[PDB]
Amino acid sequence: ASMTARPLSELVERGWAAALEPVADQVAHMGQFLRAEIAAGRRYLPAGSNVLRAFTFPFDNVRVLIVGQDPYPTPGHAVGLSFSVAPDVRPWPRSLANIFDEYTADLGYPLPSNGDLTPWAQRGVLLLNRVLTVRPSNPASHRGKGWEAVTECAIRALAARAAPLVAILWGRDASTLKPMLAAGNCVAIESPHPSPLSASRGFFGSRPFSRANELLVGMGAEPIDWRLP
Ligand SMILES: O=c1[nH]cc(F)c(=O)[nH]1
Ligand SMILES: [Cl-]
Repeated sequence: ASMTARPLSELVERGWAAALEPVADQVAHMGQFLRAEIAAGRRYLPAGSNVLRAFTFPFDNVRVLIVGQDPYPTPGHAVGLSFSVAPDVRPWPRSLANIFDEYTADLGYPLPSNGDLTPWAQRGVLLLNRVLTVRPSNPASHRGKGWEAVTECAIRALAARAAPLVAILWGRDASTLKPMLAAGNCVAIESPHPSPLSASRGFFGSRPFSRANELLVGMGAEPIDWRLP
């Protein structure tokens, strides 16, 4: 359960545990960081058992990578899959409402029934953030505290697989992963982040879902079924 106390082989899916071996010590250090935050009287999100949740879906099955900045800052929202919320959450966070507006515009599907993105994760979409924890109410508060090396390692490992990869990089912090995607089996879509602060700079109209599927087909891979219930 605890990333200070237990190894990657217990915390994440088998392929991910091997993929993340270069950062095994760093993940334990992040567990120590979180312990120190609590000792100091600061909290973090998502819940400890969810921090590495994106790495519990199989590494070998990832076809598309979505990367945001850091988890939702409001207690009760972040679940360890970027942008997702529990199926009983309403209203939707503003960034997610914006994502879903673009989803309907791009794909023509009706608005989803809820904000649970687990179907995407179950269909080969990795829902990552550049940084995997945040202090409540304080976006970007864990920037530069050691998660970047972990998520860098994850992207490098995905990019090294003998497989096509499409990355969707939402926002500035996600965009720092672009250099690691240089190899010919990988292609990146970059746009402004879907938060209200930046969505009108190019997130709306970006059509990332249909573009990712055109890219997958062009590499000989199966497209994602993006349809949410
Ligand atoms: O960049 C992000 N913003 C909001 C989120 F919930 C998330 O996971 N990532
Ligand atoms: Cl706090």
